[PDB]
Amino acid sequence: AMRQCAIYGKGGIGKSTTTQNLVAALAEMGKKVMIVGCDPKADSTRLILHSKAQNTIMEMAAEAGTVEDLELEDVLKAGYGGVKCVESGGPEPGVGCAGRGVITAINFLEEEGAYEDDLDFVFYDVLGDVVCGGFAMPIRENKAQEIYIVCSGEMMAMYAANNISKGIVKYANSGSVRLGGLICNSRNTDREDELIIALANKLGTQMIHFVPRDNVVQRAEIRRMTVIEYDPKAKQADEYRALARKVVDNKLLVIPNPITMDELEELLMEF
Amino acid sequence: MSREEVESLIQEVLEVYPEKARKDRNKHLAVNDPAVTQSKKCIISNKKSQPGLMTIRGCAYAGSKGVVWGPIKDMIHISHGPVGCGQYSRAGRRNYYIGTTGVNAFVTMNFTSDFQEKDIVFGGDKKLAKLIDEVETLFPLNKGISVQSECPIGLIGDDIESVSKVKGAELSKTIVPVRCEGFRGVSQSLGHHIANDAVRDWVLGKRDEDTTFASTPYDVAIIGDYNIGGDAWSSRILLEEMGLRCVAQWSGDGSISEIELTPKVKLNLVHCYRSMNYISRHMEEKYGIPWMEYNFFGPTKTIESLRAIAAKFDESIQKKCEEVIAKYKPEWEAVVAKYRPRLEGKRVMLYIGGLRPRHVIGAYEDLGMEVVGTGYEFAHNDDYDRTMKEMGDSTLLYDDVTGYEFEEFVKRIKPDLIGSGIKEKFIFQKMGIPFRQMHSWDYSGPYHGFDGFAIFARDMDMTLNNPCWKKLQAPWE
Amino acid sequence: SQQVDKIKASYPLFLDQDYKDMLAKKRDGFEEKYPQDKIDEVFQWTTTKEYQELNFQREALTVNPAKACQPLGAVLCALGFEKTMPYVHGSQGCVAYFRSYFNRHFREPVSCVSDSMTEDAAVFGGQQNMKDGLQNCKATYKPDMIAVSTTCMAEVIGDDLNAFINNSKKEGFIPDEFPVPFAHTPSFVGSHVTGWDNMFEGIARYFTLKSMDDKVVGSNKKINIVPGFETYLGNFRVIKRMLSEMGVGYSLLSDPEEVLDTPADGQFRMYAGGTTQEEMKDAPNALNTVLLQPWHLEKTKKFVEGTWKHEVPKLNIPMGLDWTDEFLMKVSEISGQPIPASLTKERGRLVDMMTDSHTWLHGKRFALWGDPDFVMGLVKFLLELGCEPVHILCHNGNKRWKKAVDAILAASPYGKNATVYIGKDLWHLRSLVFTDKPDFMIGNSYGKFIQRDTLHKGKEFEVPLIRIGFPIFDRHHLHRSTTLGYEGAMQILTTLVNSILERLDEETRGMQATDYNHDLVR
Amino acid sequence: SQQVDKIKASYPLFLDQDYKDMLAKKRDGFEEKYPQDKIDEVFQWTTTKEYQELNFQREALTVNPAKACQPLGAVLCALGFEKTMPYVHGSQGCVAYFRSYFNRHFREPVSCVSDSMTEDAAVFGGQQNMKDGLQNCKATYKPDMIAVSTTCMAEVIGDDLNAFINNSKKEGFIPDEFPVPFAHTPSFVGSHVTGWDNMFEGIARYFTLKSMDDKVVGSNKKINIVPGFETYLGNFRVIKRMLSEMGVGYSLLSDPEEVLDTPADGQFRMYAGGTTQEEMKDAPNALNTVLLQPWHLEKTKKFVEGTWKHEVPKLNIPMGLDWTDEFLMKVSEISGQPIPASLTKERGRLVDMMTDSHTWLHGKRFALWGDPDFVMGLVKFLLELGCEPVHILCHNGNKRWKKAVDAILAASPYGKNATVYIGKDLWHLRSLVFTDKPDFMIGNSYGKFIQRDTLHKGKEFEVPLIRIGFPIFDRHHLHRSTTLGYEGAMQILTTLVNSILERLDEETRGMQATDYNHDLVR
Ligand SMILES: Nc1ncnc2c1ncn2[C@@H]1O[C@H](COP(=O)(O)OP(=O)(O)CP(=O)(O)O)[C@@H](O)[C@H]1O
Ligand code: ICS
Ligand code: CLF
Ligand code: CLF
Ligand code: SF4
Ligand SMILES: [Fe+3]
Ligand SMILES: [Fe+3]
Ligand SMILES: [Mg+2]
Repeated sequence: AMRQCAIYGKGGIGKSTTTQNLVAALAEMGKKVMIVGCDPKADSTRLILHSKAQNTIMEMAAEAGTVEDLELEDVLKAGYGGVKCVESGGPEPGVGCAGRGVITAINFLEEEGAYEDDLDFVFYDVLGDVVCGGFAMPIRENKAQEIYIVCSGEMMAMYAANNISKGIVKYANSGSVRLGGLICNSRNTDREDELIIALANKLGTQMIHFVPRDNVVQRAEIRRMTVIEYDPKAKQADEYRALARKVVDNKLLVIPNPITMDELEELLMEF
Repeated sequence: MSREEVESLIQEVLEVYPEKARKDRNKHLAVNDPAVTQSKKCIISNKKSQPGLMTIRGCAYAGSKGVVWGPIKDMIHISHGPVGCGQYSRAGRRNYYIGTTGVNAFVTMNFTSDFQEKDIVFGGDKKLAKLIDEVETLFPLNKGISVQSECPIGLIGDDIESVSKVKGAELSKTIVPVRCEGFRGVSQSLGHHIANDAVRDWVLGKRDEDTTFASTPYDVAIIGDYNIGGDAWSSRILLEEMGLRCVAQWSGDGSISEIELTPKVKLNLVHCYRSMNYISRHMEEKYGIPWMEYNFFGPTKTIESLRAIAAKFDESIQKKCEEVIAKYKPEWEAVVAKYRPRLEGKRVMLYIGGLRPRHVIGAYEDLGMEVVGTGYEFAHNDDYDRTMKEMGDSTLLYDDVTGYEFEEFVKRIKPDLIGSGIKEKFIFQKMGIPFRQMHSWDYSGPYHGFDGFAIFARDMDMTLNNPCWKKLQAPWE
Repeated sequence: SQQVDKIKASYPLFLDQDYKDMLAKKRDGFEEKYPQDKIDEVFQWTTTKEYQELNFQREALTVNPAKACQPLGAVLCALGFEKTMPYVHGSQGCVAYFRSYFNRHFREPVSCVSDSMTEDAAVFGGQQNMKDGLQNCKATYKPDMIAVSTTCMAEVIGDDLNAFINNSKKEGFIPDEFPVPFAHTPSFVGSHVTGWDNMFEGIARYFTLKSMDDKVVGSNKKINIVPGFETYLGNFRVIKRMLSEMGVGYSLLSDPEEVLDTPADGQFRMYAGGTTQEEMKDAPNALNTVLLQPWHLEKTKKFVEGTWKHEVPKLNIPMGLDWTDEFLMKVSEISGQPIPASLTKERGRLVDMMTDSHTWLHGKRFALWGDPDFVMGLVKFLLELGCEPVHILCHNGNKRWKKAVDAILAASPYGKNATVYIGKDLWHLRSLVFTDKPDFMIGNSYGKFIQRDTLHKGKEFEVPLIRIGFPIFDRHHLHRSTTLGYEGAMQILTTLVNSILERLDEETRGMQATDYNHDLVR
Repeated sequence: SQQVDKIKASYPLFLDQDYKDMLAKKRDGFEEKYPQDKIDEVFQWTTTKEYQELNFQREALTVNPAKACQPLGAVLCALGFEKTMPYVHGSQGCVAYFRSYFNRHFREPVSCVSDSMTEDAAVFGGQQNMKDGLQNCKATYKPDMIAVSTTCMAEVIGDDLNAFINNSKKEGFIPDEFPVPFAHTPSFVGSHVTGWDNMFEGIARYFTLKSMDDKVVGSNKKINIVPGFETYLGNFRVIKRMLSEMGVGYSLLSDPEEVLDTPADGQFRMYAGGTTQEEMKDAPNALNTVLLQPWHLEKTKKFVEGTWKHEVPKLNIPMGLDWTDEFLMKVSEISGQPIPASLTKERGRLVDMMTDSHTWLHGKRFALWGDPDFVMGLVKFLLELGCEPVHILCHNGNKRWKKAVDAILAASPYGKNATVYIGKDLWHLRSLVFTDKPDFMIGNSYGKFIQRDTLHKGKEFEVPLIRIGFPIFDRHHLHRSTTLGYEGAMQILTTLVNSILERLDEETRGMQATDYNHDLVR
């Protein structure tokens, strides 16, 4: 009963940080977890590993010539709490095709039995600009069955939530992937929690947790750590454990009903 | 035969389709009226194919690499992308040439960048630069390079123009980047256009400020003859016997220097309008060179073409014209005397690309045969405009015909002979209908010109009257 | 000009003096051709070891490859199932080439459709093409099954076949129970044989993955046979013939033998024969599954072992004497049936032929190429015959396969002068047959240009091509031959020794010069 | 001299300069050879119409015959019966030749004995040789049957086989019931095919003549098949396969296919398979008897019609499409079994191949030779393919057969340039292929010297040999082929069209000269 989960949301909203801090907390509880970075800048596991160099699937493939010559233990590493980390990798900006890089990397993991071993969780950390089919590789059948969308009370971040939910629908109708909830990564806006709870209901999901804005998150990141590792007794660390507990016990999995850009404008005026 | 009946057949055949496809295909099938001058009133063409209906069409890469650029014999053409496209197209088209292959000519070879997954993900411009260095090392007598894009090149945004410019300057070589990724357009046709534009932009102007070529008033170029089984050679011999000088042929047996010299000619002779009218119009706009369509299929059209062409010049050429026509008259008359009695009254259906479906009709008629249905994979309405006056009243026209349609039409019209492509051939032979390949000439030809007519006539007779066609039914059935 | 009673086609028409004269004028006047002495000098250079070193330093350029792309193989796999339409999601240019390629080799109709994704489908995805395509194809050609693979444009943009197909069903474009198995077949991975493996595993998964619970290994008392990418009709036929001869119950999974060889009797048959859907659904109940071409059936093998729980035997392709022996003994072991007197006699007749022809075969040197299992079977049988493979090329081979073939070579004193090349092409092979000349090439029709090149150096340097493999376009009906089993070994042996004798007769046909050795009896 | 790592056999060893110089000195010193100019002039004269006239005026000289003598055919017929030893009464030199001749064609052992009549046996007759010969042969080689034919010396002196064999039994040299069928087989009458006819009729007579009273036509529900002189193993096999496919009970009378194809498994089998004595005894109870090669089975026909009272069908050899059709339909009528779907499909596959290959076959011109039935079957099939047989030669044909082949030619527009020659030899045929050049020859290995002669005039005059017939000595295992039925027609078609394409490739292999037409796809 391994649970596969994919994290999406507006560019810059805090997907990678939230994911890694969440996963640290899961591992702290005794859960066995793998993080799959699905972003060519390969920064999804930076805070879990932070010791020793990480090599990406695509980089290692290029060096070896093809993916077939690649071995799973060359690209799969364990960091804090025994969390297993792997990065798709991809080109530098403005060249090549990062989308295909993610397809190739997840196909490799599937073929090499990464999803054997008894993991409780797999998380795909995806980039904000889901510009093609490749970046939806994590929510195909036999991949993520639960999507968590990171948002905030800012307009751009709710429009992103809705628009991502739109993209989710063709996969949800055709398979078993489902929206698991919204994660509010706070931008200290007025009545943010009530407002995200409101957007959740229009979509038909829930706000699974409200994550406060706390600059300890950034201080941990500068040290290449999660808050869980950096300062295990910080208030914010407790927030992530709280988030992790909800995720563990969550059963709410729905198909999103995206709303009009008009309804969204209605929401934001009425608050 | 009978207009109401043909229209009945069309609607019957259309009954099998879902509504969306039915509505669309209806617009691509017509009963001919030779009176009609605007084919737009009668048939729609050059539109996207309906998904899943087994179109016979190819892609823009076929139209660019396979058709226009591929025949140029002293250049090396790179199929840029994965290994598939260049391999299926390797030496499948009989664009004949004279050269030392692998040394100064390269037509039958398959050069490719053989894209692997890392090339997709990380892009192929560095691989292409290195590939160009290796081409120069191993094929030093090549006289230019083309880069023919396959599908992935177009998606991932590789900058092949920049690579062509930088390596071109570094090696003092003409390198021609062609964006003929196969998902562009709807058929081979946009590939023609893209390829014409690449010639225009990267090759044709090279000698614009050079005056060292000594031109004469009888200089012409053959535009859009790809020398299938030697077709262009058996055309070129007639033009030169008529006293004209053929400075270039585009692009069958063609060389890059012929292309560069083409702006110096007095008249462009266009055989394939579809594939080369673009550069023909360009040359009239930039160089002032007029162009004219001609037809060298069969004696009636060849004779008519020779006189029309000769009237463009002076009395000396017109005298030589009539002397050429006199020379060949007993030859094609003997062909007609021998073969027309064997073929008289036989009925033919054609389906080909963008020219031959109308262009070969005259030749069939010179043998007393009747074309009762014709159509094109990728013609535009200016092609159908030229077709309707060439076809008989109440004949069937079909644009981008489906495998299903073509078979159903054939079952009802029951032609004596079908002329189409390799993907059609074996279907109809099994139905017991004599079939001639009218792209590859069934590894025969040439069919252009007087010498070509004799072979055309021989081939139609050999197949239509072959003893195999009487043997398809077991005696005990 | 033409004489009406002896009409000339292009050859020899253009050898006429007036055409020769006209061509000379065209060349000298307008082609700005390199002088002939320069051409001769460069040609001679391309035959040297110096050129060969430059040639083998290539890292980016491929010239005259000896492989094709994945969906070609997917299409051939799909054609082996009853009333199944191959369907390639993506660009239609691909399908025109796939069909043509196969038309030319089999000289038969090849039916396959596209959903004609254009530029706007590249940008917006091909979901609507799949919906309309499946409905259209089903209405028009009435297949019982549609087998979906992909072209490279649909693979770059990550069109999710699974999702697209299920949404077509959910939205009522095709019935929910209508079978639409699928496989992703990226042309920039592996080759045509990889596509066959992917398609097959996709079809196998589609019919068995959800219903394993009531399956019991061995309960239908048959052996499954998976042929892989196969373009000789005789090879499907000989396997069925030998198993029936043994009284072994079997199920050939992907069997295009009928649809690739329909009679010409007045009707076109779009479909014929093939593996049934019930055969696929019942396949896990077999005693075991045998893979005829294991070096490109690795995905299939993983699925069959891991999901059907069959103990797939470690068997080489059944080519030549030893490996056909091993195939029959393993089938005998699995099914409990003895090897019958008739097959034992067939074996002994192949051995007889080997003893009869060994003197002309001994020490003969070959270059050869093709797909990995085919090439290794040919290498193995050449060693059995006392021949010397010298240049072994497999453009789509891998490192593990190359080590396996080196080991086979090392096990025979006849393999001592042999080198195995992977990732190299027919322009590489060209250099090899100049710098280290063999007696013959064994390969497909692309080899004819190498023979042409070698003759131009000189008659004494010519290396004749023996056509065995795929594609063969320039002879007729060779696709009807056999390369597997004792029957295929007999056909190959006969082709080799008579290629040798044909060349010796040519070399000894010179009146009062070489014909002292133009023996009546050989 | 020899280099040990590259040893040269006669070719190319004698091309070394020191051997060339030695041969020049031998020629000039001692051979008093005609000047090369005179040799060239006479050679050229032998290719002319004036030479052809002189050639066809021959009434007494025969040069390079295309036939052999009766007892050869008697031996082959005898080999088709179970545990039967062919025995040729007369001179032993004959048997050494018969055995060697077949050894070389089949590449198999050929068992036959002589009773070694010497000069005193010529004068006193060979009765003692028969007595001792029969006893020795039976004791030593333990046949179940000895089938006796004759060499020409025993035919001149009138050795009475019947009396000599019966006295051998009366005097106790062999048991009275031991079967010893015989036939007189004079080499100076007819040819090897006549010897087959005579031997078969002798064996048929031996087992049935005295026991006709209890026989009832049709009571065993089988059809007898008499193959005649047949040297393709595939032809015995295809006839049996087709009858079994139809469910027709049959009896193949004279069946050497096992004994001419024993396995190499460590034991020599002097006998294998063959028609049983019980089958011959029971043969008059068949529904009917079909003769596969009626133009050399006339004596057999007379016996079977007159004594067995079978209404032997008037059928041509089952070669090509029409005559295989006619054969199947007659068998269907006689047996009451329908022609099954499988054979109907096979027919259509042949027709498909004819449609696929018709453009390269059309109008192609052939010279051919061989035995009467084979030649007429080949002519018939050539006409069906749209080919033009031009020179048809049957050295052992007769005036009735020639008129029948002329009728077949007249019935097709493709026969208009054909001439049929009987009583003429391969030196006659050589003139014909110079004066009226065909594109190919179809014939046996003796055709290679004609191809060599034509090449000597010039490459453009060369007429390549296509090997079909008997004997074939200079290629291996072609005796495994098939020429009868749809299967044989497919093999012949394939051979013809690929001979045509092979020659075209050769003619278009010239770099920058003829290779504009060196097409990948044909
Ligand atoms: N709860 C919180 N309080 C304060 N800062 C936070 C925070 N959560 C995330 N951040 C900061 O926000 C910045 C962006 O975080 P992150 O990299 O996780 O966003 P993202 O993953 O959505 C970027 P992309 O869209 O390119 O994939 C980081 O510097 C991080 O430390
Ligand atoms: S170029 Fe065109 S499909 Fe004009 S793409 Fe096609 S060698 Fe056809 S009817 Mo193949 S517009 Fe040429 C043609 Fe015609 S390849 Fe040839 S036969 S005259
Ligand atoms: S429309 Fe090429 S055949 Fe294709 S799956 Fe890609 S490698 Fe194979 Fe045209 S440019 Fe070519 S032929 Fe198609 S891919 Fe596109
Ligand atoms: S010992 Fe001649 S093979 Fe004979 S049956 Fe006569 S034709 Fe025939 Fe010697 S000389 Fe010759 S080979 Fe014999 S016959 Fe005598
Ligand atoms: S959008 Fe996605 S698929 Fe298209 S090229 Fe960019 S990365 Fe590749
Ligand atoms: Fe066919
Ligand atoms: Fe033998
Ligand atoms: Mg991120």
